[PDB]
Formats: sequence, structure tokens, C-alpha cells
Amino acid sequence: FEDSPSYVKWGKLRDYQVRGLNWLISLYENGINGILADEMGLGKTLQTISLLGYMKHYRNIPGPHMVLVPKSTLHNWMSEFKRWVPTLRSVCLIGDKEQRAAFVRDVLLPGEWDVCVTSYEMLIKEKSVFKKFNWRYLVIDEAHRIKNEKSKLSEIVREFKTTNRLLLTGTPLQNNLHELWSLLNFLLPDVFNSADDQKLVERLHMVLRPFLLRRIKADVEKSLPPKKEVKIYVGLSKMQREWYTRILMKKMRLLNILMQLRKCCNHPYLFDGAEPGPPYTTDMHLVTNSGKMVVLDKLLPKLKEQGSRVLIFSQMTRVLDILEDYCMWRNYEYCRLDGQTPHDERQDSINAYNEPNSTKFVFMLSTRAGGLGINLATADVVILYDSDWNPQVDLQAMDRAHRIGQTKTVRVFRFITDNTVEERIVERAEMKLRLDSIVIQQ
Amino acid sequence: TRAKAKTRSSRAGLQFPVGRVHRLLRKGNYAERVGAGAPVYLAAVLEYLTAEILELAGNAARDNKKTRIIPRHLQLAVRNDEELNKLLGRVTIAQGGVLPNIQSVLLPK
Amino acid sequence: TRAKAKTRSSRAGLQFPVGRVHRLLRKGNYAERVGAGAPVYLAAVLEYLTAEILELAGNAARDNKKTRIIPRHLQLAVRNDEELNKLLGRVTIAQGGVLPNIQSVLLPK
Amino acid sequence: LRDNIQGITKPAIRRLARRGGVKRISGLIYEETRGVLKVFLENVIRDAVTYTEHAKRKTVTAMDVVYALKRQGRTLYGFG
Amino acid sequence: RHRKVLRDNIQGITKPAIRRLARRGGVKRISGLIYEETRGVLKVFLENVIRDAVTYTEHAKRKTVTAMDVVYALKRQGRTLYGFG
Amino acid sequence: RKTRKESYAIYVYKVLKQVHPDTGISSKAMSIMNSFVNDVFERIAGEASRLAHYNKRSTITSREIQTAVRLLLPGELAKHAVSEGTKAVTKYTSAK
Amino acid sequence: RKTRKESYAIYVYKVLKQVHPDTGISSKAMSIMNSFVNDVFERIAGEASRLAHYNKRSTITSREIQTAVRLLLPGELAKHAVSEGTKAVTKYTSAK
Amino acid sequence: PHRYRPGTVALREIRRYQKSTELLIRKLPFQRLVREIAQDFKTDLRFQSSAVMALQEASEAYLVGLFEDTNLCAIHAKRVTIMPKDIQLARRIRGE
Amino acid sequence: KPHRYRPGTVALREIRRYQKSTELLIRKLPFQRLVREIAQDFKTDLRFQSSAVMALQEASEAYLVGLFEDTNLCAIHAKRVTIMPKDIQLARRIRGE
DNA sequence: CACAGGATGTATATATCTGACACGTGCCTGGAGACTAGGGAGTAATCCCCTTGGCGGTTAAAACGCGGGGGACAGCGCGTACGTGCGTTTAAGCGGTGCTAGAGCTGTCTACGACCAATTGAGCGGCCTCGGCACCGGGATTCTCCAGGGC
DNA sequence: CCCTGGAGAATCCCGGTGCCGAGGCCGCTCAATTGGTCGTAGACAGCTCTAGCACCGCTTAAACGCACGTACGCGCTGTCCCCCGCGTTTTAACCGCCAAGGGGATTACTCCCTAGTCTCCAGGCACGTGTCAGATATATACATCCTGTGCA
Ligand SMILES: Nc1ncnc2c1ncn2[C@@H]1O[C@H](COP(=O)(O)OP(=O)(O)O)[C@@H](O)[C@H]1O
Repeated sequence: FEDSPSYVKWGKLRDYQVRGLNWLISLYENGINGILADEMGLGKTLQTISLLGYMKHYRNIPGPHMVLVPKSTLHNWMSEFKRWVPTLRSVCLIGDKEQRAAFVRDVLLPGEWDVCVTSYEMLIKEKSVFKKFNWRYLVIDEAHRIKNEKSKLSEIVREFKTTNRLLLTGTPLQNNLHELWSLLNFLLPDVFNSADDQKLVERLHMVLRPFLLRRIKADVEKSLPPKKEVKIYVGLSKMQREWYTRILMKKMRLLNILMQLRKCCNHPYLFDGAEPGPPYTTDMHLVTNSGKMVVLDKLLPKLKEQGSRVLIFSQMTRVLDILEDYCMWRNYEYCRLDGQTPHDERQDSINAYNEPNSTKFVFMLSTRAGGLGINLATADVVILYDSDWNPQVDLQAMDRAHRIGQTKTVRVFRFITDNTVEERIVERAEMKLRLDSIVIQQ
Repeated sequence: TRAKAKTRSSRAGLQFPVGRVHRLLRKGNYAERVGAGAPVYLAAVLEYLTAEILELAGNAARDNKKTRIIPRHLQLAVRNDEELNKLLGRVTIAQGGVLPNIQSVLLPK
Repeated sequence: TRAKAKTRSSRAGLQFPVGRVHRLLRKGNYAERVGAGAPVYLAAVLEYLTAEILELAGNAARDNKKTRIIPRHLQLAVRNDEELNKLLGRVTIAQGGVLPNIQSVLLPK
Repeated sequence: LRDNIQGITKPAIRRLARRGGVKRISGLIYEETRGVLKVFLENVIRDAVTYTEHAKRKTVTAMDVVYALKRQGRTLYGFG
Repeated sequence: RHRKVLRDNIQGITKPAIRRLARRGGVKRISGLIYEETRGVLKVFLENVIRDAVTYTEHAKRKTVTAMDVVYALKRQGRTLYGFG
Repeated sequence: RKTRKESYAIYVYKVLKQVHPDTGISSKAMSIMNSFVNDVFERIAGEASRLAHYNKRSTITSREIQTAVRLLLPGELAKHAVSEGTKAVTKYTSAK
Repeated sequence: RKTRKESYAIYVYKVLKQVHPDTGISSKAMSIMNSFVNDVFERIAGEASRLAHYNKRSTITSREIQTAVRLLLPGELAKHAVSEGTKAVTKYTSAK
Repeated sequence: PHRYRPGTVALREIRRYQKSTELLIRKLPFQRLVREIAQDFKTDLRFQSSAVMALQEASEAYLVGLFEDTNLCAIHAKRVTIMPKDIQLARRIRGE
Repeated sequence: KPHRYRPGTVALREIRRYQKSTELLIRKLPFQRLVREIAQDFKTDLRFQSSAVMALQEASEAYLVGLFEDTNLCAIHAKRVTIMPKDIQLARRIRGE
């Protein structure tokens, strides 16, 4: 099927989505369940909509279909459903006890619907009702949620009786081959059992080529100039050395040695008693006794004398609070995004930062907050204060700014404290990135 | 030959482990020498007390429309009986609750 | 031959019998074995408690202008000290009387 | 042997109350005090006689009384 | 330097919780001063029990307090607890 | 194969089946019953040991158990338990 | 012939003469002090034996005695008693 | 004719009795009471004098403590006179 | 105009409801935080089993319920219906604390 | 002041579901059978002490009655603090990541400290005896309470 | 008026008695010293599984805060009866003494009970496993309370 079907409304499918649809059709005809990994920004939802519309239209086989999406994407999925292919009938399940009961008794039992869109929490709550019916296609968006066994969602989703299955994700491999095996075992319980060049690489490619489709965003637009990764090493200050040595040797309660060396590489003031006395001043005390703060204080004014518009991704909200104090001291306007920021406050902050003429300079983001949204295309510089164990999580934080709207190349500064646990962390991240590249990219 | 072994519990007609009671008495540092009738007597007394408390607990469970004994039923049985209340006066039963008891002055009238 | 006998009490610098304490521990059915330092530790503790009680009783008796300590003085000393009172809270001293207290609401207006 | 509880007399109850530190006494408290003393003594004497019967003796001793009081939680110092 | 405290842990024992305990106890009306006294008595009781349990755990040369240690401490205090050992 | 833990659960279950045939018990209730049996055992054994010490004897006998039962149990329970123990001892010493 | 009765009387008298040199004591107070010493001995020894049973060890040691003293005596009394006992143990080890 | 107001003699007797340390119950009536109570359990019982004296000491101490608690209850109820309901409340809170 | 119960009907209803149940009335995580904070003073780097905090909560709740029963008895003795710190202190004094 | 009706809380059946109880199986370790040795206690007999019974004289203490004041108890008013219902807010509870060491548990080896036995001599308990503290009585002082200028 | 004067109670200072605490003496039994042994606990090593620490997302019950009105706590009065102080008579405690016998305390002897060993085997653990009893929800039907209303 080299052309878009007739049920599509408001737009013709392009080459990548039509060939993805052909791949999905071939996979269904042969009778296997697969993973679509076209990366965020290649119309995976549009491909799924085209697949379901084709299933309803071309063959007279409409039936109970379940689309599992994160709660933050239910509205967008339903809007796309009602805007692209209105012929299919869709419902969404959300709300507290009374609303859920009303909705199920209204629509789910009579079953005039064909496709249902539900979240993970609603699936756990409503396993009793969602279990009874037969599902001919189970679509799961952001499949990295069920990447781990012994998890309740993965157990419940395996418990369902489905004829076919289909996974949607961007990063199937993050930490090990065990999670890829978990996804493949959910898809094909019999085909993939047990445990998972000549002894590697080639065997993986041959086995996984018919069960996967990965597309790098390079053959579609041929734009968005590539990144520039610069690693900045810091020899942290004397108080940092003193605390690091004290923690390494060993009256304060201290249990997680690794997560004490972590923040110790971030800022000593996080510990109790490292701060000075009851003056509690906030002027040049923090900058001097933290090497990363020194480098940041030297670097940001240069960016401001130039393009500015920097993004700072950090792994601790306490560190973000210290950075907020520093920005206030430097008389820098900013905006802070965090897990504690209410959802209404998040969107207006994003829009204010991304407005055509904003005075806001520094945007502080915790790396694991939000997700798959936040189009900070107008941003210029990405600065990672800390790096986590997931290179793909770091890369996602990097590509939040790296979006189709950006016109100039972006630079990513990664801060590393030598002879600390930061070296191990970055080594692990690089090794995992290499493994993912050698397995999937080719 | 060797005659068939018979448990001392079977010999006394009890349902409690006379041999285990003797072993615990000897290993508990109560005296250096233990008589033969002491474990039998102690097992009989323990069996009687267990029988009493379980009689009351089953009675309290039956009229609550249940077939299982739960700590609530055990607490209800231990209370409402004078002698067992004296025996277990300073004992806290987990997940037992308290008896229904409202003072007369607090009643509305 | 053997050297002149030297008491364990004098070896530890105590006034209470380490040997008698050791014998009582062995014959008291507390454990199969008893270590060497346990009698010394226990004798020291007993000596300290006796010394504290006797010092308080002697101070009280000197307040009363006597030389011999009596049960009244012992009761006064025990009940006028918070920690000793807590230790001996559930003990009755024969012929000791009670501490003189009168509730302030009973005093003349 | 009867009526002997009335030997515990009103002046004696008043003396005990004064040592306790009470000022005014109601007239109905004497009967209750006699009852309380009766139950206390009955418990103690029951335990003491049980110790005596175990000892295969016909004489109750201060040691028996002290052991009974101790196992009732009311240790006594001064009699052994 | 920017941090703040949330609330004292004795205040985590809330007024509605104390009122529920009083309702189980059989109490109809409660003064507004009862909550501080209840917190104080709870604190004293917990301190005694936890001190004895820590003494037992130290004697065992362990670094984890155990339900058996709590039961032993309660038995020493005179509050035998059935259901944990 | 964890190390063996001893409990009176099976004997409690047999007594329960004798007393109430069609009835059961939960896990927490069985834990409570085991604790009750252990506590009663400790009380009786301690009192018997102290009786033997007071009488200056190194043997714990059925007489000590009987006197401990009288001292610890409240009245009607004491006399019924004494009857039960006497019955059991007579059966044991008359059979074998 | 009659038997002999043991007591702590001479040791109490020695401690009294060490503390208050010219202060005497009567028979009733002597009996009270003897009973007090016996009661403290019983409490501490029982606690140590229970500790040994809980930890499944057959010996009563200075560590167990120290733990029992911490469990029994309140506060300052406990600290000073522990100091005295440790001092005695050190002297006995050194001078043996 | 001099006459003290109703209550000064009560405070005088309170002071003198809290300062004294002798027994406040007649010994022969107490002995008759003890023997009469003991006749119910076992007959042909003989007592040592020390046994009766110890019983009297314990009984007097128990009654003194009970009366102190009763006085506290009467003060709580805004009264100076002690009453049987005060005694009952004290016993109920003590646990008897 | 809206329906309203008299001051004391809901109290008796709650008394019956909580004398019917066997649950734990204190909040689990706040109680755990209190226990950890108290243990900090006695020794640092202490760990608690999850059963230890449960047993502590059970004992504490039982003790508080008994204390409230005695407190209510004292309040009734004082010709009152409301319990007060005076009643709590009297109960503790008579019980020996 | 009864009563009826309305609003709300609560008991009652009935159907669904799930995880925990009750069962079964296999193995092993702890109890039973048989036997022998040694000392703890049962038994008989003797001694002497300590309990009981009685009697008489002294005197303190109890029982009885009387008169008066103060404290308990019922009633009345008030104004305040707590219960009740509603609306907002928060954090508890549940479900996830992410590598970690850490702490408890079990198995083995090996040395030293506690037991056990023989010998001995020196603390220690019992018995006399004597002088100084406590007791008791008596006389000369301060303190305090109660009536009256309504002293 | 609050502030003297009696009057009783407590306090202090001396002097004679009594008995009980302190010291000294004898014999004997228990504790110290030595030597030999072995099993108990310490030391170490390997393994597994909970547990702690810093975060995200979501849901929802419970906590918090507020305003109103109503029982209720608390103070103040009046009354009357019940308790207390005091004097008088009566009773039984208290002390001392004597007399008798039961019973506790001791000793010597003997046996029968219990401890200790070696086999032997079955009862009692742990580990799987499935099915039913209790929990939950839901819609009923029923019981309790409260207020307006003829009584006024
Ligand atoms: N109708 C469309 N056709 C092709 N590309 C689109 C379309 N709509 C959006 N995109 C591109 O896709 C990117 C985000 O993709 P995504 O939102 O994952 O698509 P979908 O929601 O269809 O899966 C945006 O940057 C946008 O440029």
C-alpha cells in the first residue's frame, strides 16, 4: 500500500508512515506482534490510527481494541482519533469512582464502542471489566513502563487474553538485554523463552530485524544541525574534598555512601552543618566552595554576552533550589520545572519561556520530570549539572531542546568531577549508550 | 525384638507433646532434675486451658456468623469471662479491639 | 606448696563476697555456666547500691539527731530520692511510716 | 468464730485515714474499708496456706507470708 | 541556603486521631487541651519502650530492632503483647 | 529449607477439632494461641522452680506443678485443671 | 545440731563504716538491708538468665550483667553502677 | 469552756500520725480476724507471731496507700470528705 | 433549614463505630517517623523491622485507650461529661506513673 | 406537649472474586525403648522450742451521747468553648527507577575459659559479755489557735 | 477594725534506767590453689535478601480551617443535716506469769527414682497446591432522630 487510504481526513500520509503501515500490515498477516520504534517525532500515533482505520475499513473486522497511553496523552490521542479518522468509534475511561462507574455502565457494558483509550492506573483499577472482553489488538504507548517483570502492570497486561499485540516505544534498550527480553516475551510468550561478529551483533540483528522497526530522524527532514558535546572536568573545592574524604572514611547519620558521594560532587551545603552559622548569607559563599558552581558562574555571563537561553538539567530538586538561590543573587530571572510544580503552572511556565520575546534566561529542569512534551526549540545551550545512569534519559533531556523548530546548532556541556563516583557514572552511561547503539542503530 | 513405640501423650490420653514439654523443662533452667509426672501434669493443664479459651472463642465466632476464629473473637472470649480476665489481665491481644461499653450517664435522655 | 590464699574480693578491691556471689549464681539455676567477671561486676553493683542507700539514711539520721539508723530513717532516705524511690516503688519497708504531706486544700483558709 | 471483723474498729480506721492524710470521713466508709481489708487478707492468707500445705507443715511462717506478698506484687522488707 | 522544616513528628499524631482513640475509649466531649497532654504521655511511653528495645538489640550486637525485642521490652514493662512471638 | 521453628499449632488445631468440629482459625489467632501457651508455661515453670528452691529441693514434681497451678490460676479454673492433671497422671502411672 | 544462716550483715556493716564512720545500725534495719541485697541480686540475676536464654548462650557474662543493670536501674544510678562494675572488672583482670 | 473548731484536731492528728511509725490496729483483734479467715481454707492452723506481724504491716500499708488515693479522688471532686464512691474509683483505676 | 443532628448524637455513633472495629487509628507513616526520631536520641544508624513499628503502634494504642477509659471515669466522678488534663493527671497518678 | 412525616444512617440479601487456609508428600532429627549407676529424698526416730491456753491486775482506748458549725448538695444563671457540617488543601498510600553495599544467617575450625576434683586454712557464723545510746519522766520555755473593738 | 489575752500544745533541757548494739573468742565449713579437659563460643568466610536514599506520577481519603449555635462548665446562694470536738462510762487490750504438748528441726539409713548412652524410627517440620470463606459492592428495606404542628 504505497498511498494513503480514503478514510483519512485532513492530510495525506507521507512515505515513512505509509511504509510503516505496510510493515504493520505484513506483520499482522504473517501473524506476529511487533515493536514500532520510529523515535519521538515520526507520527507513531498517526501510524497506529492508520492501522486501526485500515482494520475497520478494508476488512470487515472491527472489534474491542485497547490503546494504553499515559494519562498525559489521553487528550491528544482522543483528539487525533476524532480529527484524523472519525469513522472509528472511540471512548476514554477516566475519573474517580462515581465517574468510572457511570462511564462503564453507560458505554463499556453495552459495547457499542470499538476502541478504548485507558491509562495505566485506570487499567489497574478496572482490570475486572477490561479483562472480560476479548481484545483483537492491544496497543501500548511508551512500552518502557512494562520493561520490568514482577511489576503489577506487566503482570496484569500479560493476564489479558488478546489475539494480537503491538508495542510503541522509542528506547527499547536502556539498561540490559533483560528488558528487551521482557518486551519480546510479552509480545510472543512461546517464541521468546529462556534467557537471551558471530557470537553477538549479527545474531541479534538477524533475530530482531522482523520484530522491530527503528527510524532515526535523519532521512525525513535533513535539517536540525547536529549537537556538540563538550565535557567539562572540575576539580571541586577544599570543603568538597574534606566532606568527600570524611564520607569515604565514614556525628551525622549516613547510610547510602554512593548517594552521599553523589550530592557531595554536587554541593556540600546539602549536608547538615556544612553551611556557616546563623548569618545564613547568600552572597559568594556558594559559588566559591563548589567547582561546578564556579564553572557555571564563569560560563553563563559569556552566554548572555552572546546567545544565552540556556537549559540546566539537574538530578536533585535541592540542587535546583540552590541554583535558584544563585540566580536570585545574580539578579537572573528564571523558571523552574519540577515534579512539585502543579500541572497548570507547568504549561504557562513553558509557554512564557518559549514566547517570542522572553527575558527568562535559565530554565531549571529535573531530568525525570514531565516527559515527551516541553518543546523548548528556542533554547540554545544545554548544561547537565549531573548525569544519571541512563544515557537515553540524558539524551531525552538533551533532545527536549533539540526539536524540529530549532534553527541553530546546540551545544551540550556535561560536568564531571574526576576521581569520584561521577567517573563511574559516566563510564556506565557511555557503556550503555554504546551497547544500545551497537544493538539497535544498525 | 523391639516393641512398637508409643508417645507418652498417647499414654496419658492428651493432645499435647509430653516429650516436648519434658525437653523444654529440662532446657529451661528451672531445676536440675525433673520428675516424670510433671510434664504430664503440665501438658494436661495447658490442654484444659486451651480447650476453655477455644470453647469461648468458637461460641463468639458462631454467633457473629463466621466459621473462623479471629483475634476479635479471642478478645471477646477472654473478656466477658471473669476468671480468664483475671488470668490475662495485663495481656494485650493484637487486632483485638475493646468490648462495647458505653457509660449510662453519657446516654441521651 | 601454694602461696597464701588471697580473696577475690580483695583482688577486686571490694567489700562484698565475690566467692559467695559466684556460689549463689552457680546454685541458683540461672545458667549452665558462669563467667569469672560476672561475680565481680555483680558484687560491685550491690556494693554501690548499699553505699548509696546507707549514705542517704545516715544523712537523714543525722538530721534527726541520732547515731543508729532505723527503718524510719531508711524509709525517709528511700522515699526522698526519686531514683531509689522508683527502684523500690513496689516495696514496703516495715515500720517506716510515710512522708509528711498535707494537701494544700486542707490547710486553714 | 464470727463478727471478728467488727474488731477492726472505727478509731483504728480513723487513725489509718489520718496517716493517709484525710480530714473528713463519711460514716459509710467504715463498712467498705472492712470489706477491702477482708478481701486483701483473704487473698494473702490463701496463698500463704497453699505454701504451708506444700511445705507439709501445720504452721504458717513469716517466710510463707513474704513469699505470698511477693507473688502478689507487694514485696515486704524486714521479715526475711 | 534555602530550606524549611515541615512539622514536628509529635504533631503527626493528629487531633482527629486522638479523638478517634477517645471515641474507642468511650469519651463523648473532649477539651481542647487534651491533645498536648496525650502527645506528652505517648512520648514518655514510647521513650521507655524504645530504650529497653535498643538495650536488647545492642546486647544481641544487632543493628536492627526486632518485633521480638519490642515484645521483650513490653513484657519487662508489664504489658505482655500476644501476636508477635 | 529454613531452620525448623517449633510451635504448638498442630496441638491447638487438634484441640479445636475436638471442641468445635466444623470451625477453623486464622494465622494471627494461632500466633496468639501459641503466645498464650508459652506465657502460661513460663508462669507455671517459674513458680514451680521457686517452690522447689524454697523447699530446698532439686526436683520439680507433679506436687510442685499442682501447687503452682493453685497459686497462678483463679479458683474454678484451678480446681478443674487440678482434676485434669490428676486424671492424666493416674492414667500415665497405671498404664505404663 | 542447729544449722547456720548466711547473711550480708558484716559486709553491710563494713560499707557503712566506710561511708559514715561513727554511725551504727540496728537489727531491723539490718534485716531490711539484707532483704534489699537479696532482692536486687534476684532481679539482676533473673534478667541476665533471661538474656542468655533469648540469645541462646549458656554462660552468664559481664556483658550480660551490664545489660541487665541498664535494663533494671534508672538513669544516673545505672551509669554510676556500670562505671563501678567496669572498674572492678579492670582491677580484677589486672591484679589476678 | 475552750473548744477547738471542727478540723484543727484532725490536722493535729494527721501530723502526729504521719510523724509516728507504730501500728494503728489492735493486735489481738487483728489476730482473731486472721485466724477466723484462715479457718475457711484449712483447719487446725497454727501461726508464728512473725507471720501475724508481717500480715499486719502489709495490711496497714495497703490501707494507707488506698486512703491517700481516696483523698486525691475526693479533692478532684471538689470535696474534703472521703466517700465509698471515692474508694471504688481508686480501686477501679488501680485495677482491682 | 438543612438537617442537623444535636451536639452528641454523632459522638455516640462514632463511639459505637470505633468500639466495633479493630483497626489502627493512628497514621502509619507519621507514627514511623516519630519512632525513628525517638530512636535517634538513643542510638544512631538504627534500623527498624516493619513488624517492630506495628507492634509499637499496637501497644501504644492499647495504652492510650485504657488511659482514656480511666480518664472518662474520673471525669464522670467530677460530675462532668468532658474529659480534661486534670482527669488525665489523676488517672496517671493513681495508676502510678 | 404527643405525633407524624421526612431525612439519614444502618442492617440485609445477593452476586464476584481472591488469596490464605487446609491438605498432602517427603525427609530428618528428636523422642521412645532398653539399660545401668548413683544420690536425693522418703521414712523412722529423737529432741527441744515455741505455740497455745489460762489467769489476774491496770489503764488506755472504745462506745455513747450531746450540741453546734461548716460543708455537701440542689438550684439558678451565664457566656464560652466544643460539636457539627461544609469547603479547600495536603499528604498518605500505592506504584515505579536505580545501583548498591549492608546486615543477618549459616557452616567450619580452633583455642581458651569454665568445669571438675583434691587439699587445706582462714573467713565467718554462733556464743558470751559489757557499757553507752535511746527511752522515759519531769520541769521550764515558745507557738498557735480562738474569742472579742461585734475586746 | 484586726489585734491582745488566755489556754492548750509543742518544744527544749536534764537526769536516771534498761537493754541492746558492738567487741572478742572458737571451731568448722566453705573458698582459694593446682592440675587436667573439653566443649563452647569466637573468628572467618560465603550468600542472599531486605533495606535505605534520592526522585517521579497519580489518586483519593483524610486533615485543616471556618462559622454558628447550643449544651455545658463554672460561679454564686441557701439550707440542713451530718460530721466533729468533748465529756463519761465501760470494755477489752496489754503485760506479766505459768504450764503443757504439738510440731518443727535434725539425723541416719535405704531404695527407688532420675540422669546419661545407644539405637531406631515415626511424628513433626518445610514446601507445593487448589478451593472456599470472608471481603466488597450494590441495591434494597428498615429503623432512628429531629422538627414543625396542632395542643395553647
Ligand atoms: N500530520 C503530520 N504529518 C507528519 N508529521 C507530523 C504531523 N503532525 C506532527 N508531525 C511532526 O511530528 C512531531 C511530533 O511527532 P508525534 O507527536 O510523535 O506524532 P504523532 O502524535 O502522530 O505520533 C512534530 O515535531 C511534528 O513536526
